[PDB]
This record gives sequence, structure tokens and C-alpha cells, in this order.
Amino acid sequence: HHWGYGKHNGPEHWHKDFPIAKGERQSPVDIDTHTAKYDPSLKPLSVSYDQATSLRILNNGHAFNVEFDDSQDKAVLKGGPLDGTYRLIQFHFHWGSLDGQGSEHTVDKKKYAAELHLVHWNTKYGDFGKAVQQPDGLAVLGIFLKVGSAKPGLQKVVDVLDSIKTKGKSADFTNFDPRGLLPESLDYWTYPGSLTTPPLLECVTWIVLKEPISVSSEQVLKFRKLNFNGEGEPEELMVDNWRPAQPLKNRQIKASFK
Ligand SMILES: [Hg+2]
Ligand SMILES: [Zn+2]
Repeated sequence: HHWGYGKHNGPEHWHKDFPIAKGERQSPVDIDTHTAKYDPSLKPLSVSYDQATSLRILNNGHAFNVEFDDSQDKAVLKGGPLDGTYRLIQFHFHWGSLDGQGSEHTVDKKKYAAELHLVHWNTKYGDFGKAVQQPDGLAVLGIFLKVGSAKPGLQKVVDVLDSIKTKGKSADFTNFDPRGLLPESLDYWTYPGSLTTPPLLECVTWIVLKEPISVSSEQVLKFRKLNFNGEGEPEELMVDNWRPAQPLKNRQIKASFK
């Protein structure tokens, strides 16, 4: 009865083991674009990924994580709503069984086919584990995916998925450049929220880019061939691994653009 995304163990059940699921700053949320407010106080977003060192890709039973060396400032996020420097630790995606769903955040109730999360921790707390004990511990850059033309910079990810089909499998994944997953514009919305998987901790400054990236149908179809289950167990496709929008609870979403 471990948490997951099935009928028996999915988001509507998480509150039993993780009561913060009903907390005051849970994620994701619907971004109501007209009630967001442009904030001219928002310092410029600096995404500095030139020196990133990817290491490994892991099927963790709920998504796949591309992991980075976070022992030095090598891939960092600064500016915008953030104070100081946040280091990239991993990215992963959420996606649907169908192109019409899969994102966690929505925009005026519109669901995208998938959503990329680049997860960063605030260097003032020393490592990720200490950072998730803090209200300003994490910054997540969220990027929507729509189905259209292929994203060349995603193909190395797509191709390695065959080697991490099942829960617990990992593979070397060096020399991957996350700059190839960014849209042209860094216009964004920001609000305070939480992890979107258990333990659902309320540590996150969310930075959700307005411009989606386009990926091809063939690319997202490969995501949908992954398995939630381990090797040798009956196949349960890793699809619909998204938490739906949660109550905003009077939080204000800020826009970086007028
Ligand atoms: Hg998991
Ligand atoms: Zn995520």
C-alpha cells in the first residue's frame, strides 16, 4: 500500500500517510493567468547550466530522474524571486496516458502533455536533505511540454529509457546538457508551494515558465513505455504520474512579465 498513482494509492489517498497533503501551500496549482500580478520587483531569472555535470538516470518507480553533481556551483539558478544560489540536483518529468493530460500545473485549467521539473536546493542549507527542512529550501523550474515537433535535446533521454524500463534500474548518463530542454523565453510565474510527491514538504519556490517546449508524439510515446513495476513483475505502464491541482489557499501567483 505504498503511495503511487493508481486508484488505490494515488493522490486522493496520500493524506493518510502524509497529512501535509491538505496543507496551506501545496502544489501543483492552477495558474489563473488574469489574476496573477506582474511584479516589477522581480530580479532578473538567471539559469546558468553551462558547467552542468550529469551523472546517471534512475527509474525510481514514480518517474525517472536525471541526476547531477551538486557538490559545487556547476548548474545553478539565481535571481527572479530567489535569494542567493540554488544548485541543480536532478530533473524529471510527469506525463499522461494521452496527450490531453500529464502536466501538474495547469494554465487557465489547460493541461499540457507533460511537465519537466528541474529541482534545485538553496546552497545556504548545505545539501538537499537540510534544505527540505526549510521554507526556502528548494527552487523548481517547471517547463510545460506540448506535442508537436521533436525536441532534439530530449532525444538522448528518450533513447536511454530502454535501459531503465523498470523500478530500481539506473544507467550512466554523463554529458547531458539541460540547456537543450529550455524554451526561448524565461518569462515565468512564481508562487510558494511544495513537493508534488510524498513527502509533500512545503519547501519550494516554484518558477513555472510561460512558454512550453514542443516534443514529438514519438518522444512522449517512449516515456509511456516505462514501467512503475520492478523487473520480473507484471507490467504496469508508468503513465499519469501527475498530481492534480491543489487549493491555492489565498497564495498570490506573481508574473515576471507585464
Ligand atoms: Hg517511487
Ligand atoms: Zn516533479
